[PDB]
Amino acid sequence: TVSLTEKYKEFFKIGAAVTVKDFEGIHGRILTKHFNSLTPENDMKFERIHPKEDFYNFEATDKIKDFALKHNMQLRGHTLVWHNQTPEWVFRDNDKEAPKELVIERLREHIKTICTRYRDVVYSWDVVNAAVEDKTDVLLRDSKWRRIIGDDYIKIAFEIAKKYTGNGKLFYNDYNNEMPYKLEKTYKVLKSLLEEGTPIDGVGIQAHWNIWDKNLIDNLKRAIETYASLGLEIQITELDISVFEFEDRRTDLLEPTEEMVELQAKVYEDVFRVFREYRDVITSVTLWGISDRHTWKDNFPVIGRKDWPLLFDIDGKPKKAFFRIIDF
Ligand SMILES: O[C@@H]1[C@@H](O)[C@H](O[C@@H]2CO[C@@H](O[C@@H]3CO[C@@H](O)[C@H](O)[C@H]3O)[C@H](O)[C@H]2O)OC[C@H]1O
Repeated sequence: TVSLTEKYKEFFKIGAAVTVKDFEGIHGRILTKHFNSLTPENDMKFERIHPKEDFYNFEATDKIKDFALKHNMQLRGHTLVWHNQTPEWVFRDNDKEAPKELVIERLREHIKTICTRYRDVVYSWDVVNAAVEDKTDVLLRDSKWRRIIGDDYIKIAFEIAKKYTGNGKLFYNDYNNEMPYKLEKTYKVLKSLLEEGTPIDGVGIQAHWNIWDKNLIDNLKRAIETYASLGLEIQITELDISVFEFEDRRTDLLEPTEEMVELQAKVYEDVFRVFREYRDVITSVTLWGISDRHTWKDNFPVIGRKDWPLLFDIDGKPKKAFFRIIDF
């Protein structure tokens, strides 16, 4: 039995990425059993919730909020400002590109609207997502947000959100931010935000991981400690552990191999022991899905294959990895 949220009740919240259909059937039972935190996988993203300037779509996010309230769960607000899944209208002023202040004013109104509607159920917001340049050694990714608003756009987004979020915690969220090159760069960016009076409460470590990273444990321990030194909360926001190396695009596997299944268990053990070790600084751990039945990893980075990245298998049964992380 041993629901995960209960077992971890004194350590951190235990979360899952969700859509409306996940409240039904076997997924719905896993959630209410094991999880006390929910993140809308897509429905709170700008393109989905606010597809045209004069049109918001609240149906899905309202349903997610309601389900959470009815089951004593809370939400992570994902995400306000991101270079992906953001509609082009935001950056257009008719036939011209939109200037800095117009984009800021649209952002103001978007954040006001979304944060006002969900502030009562959201405990943490991903205010800015994946703003740190992941490839080159320039600090900031060069998105339309970053280009048009300018160098201060992260502070600007955080100051706006702080108006409407109450006691919700404000997070900067990103991937690969446990890796040495990106850790150093992210640390720099966050340290400077804080010295500028940015109301940032913590860092999201997305944790889109895989079984073959022999550097992960050392990388994770470092990162957690490095971010903690800035006085930031830590949340593991989108945990999954792929059986493939990122650039292994093989499409042949119908199932995980024995070495893969067992290596995954060890890595889940290793990461969750690290999560448990840093219980004082980690406030939430969310997995990017419930079971291997629905995972974005089936279409990223390769359209139309299968991955087995989560704690519950395609049938909905707890994997040996599950029982490892609850043996404590
Ligand atoms: O065709 C579109 C799909 O590609 C899209 O898939 C979603 C893409 O976002 C995924 O979540 C992100 C993973 O990366 C992190 O850095 C971000 O923080 C996450 O938001 C999500 O899991 C996929 O479903 O869905 C919409 C389609 O139109």
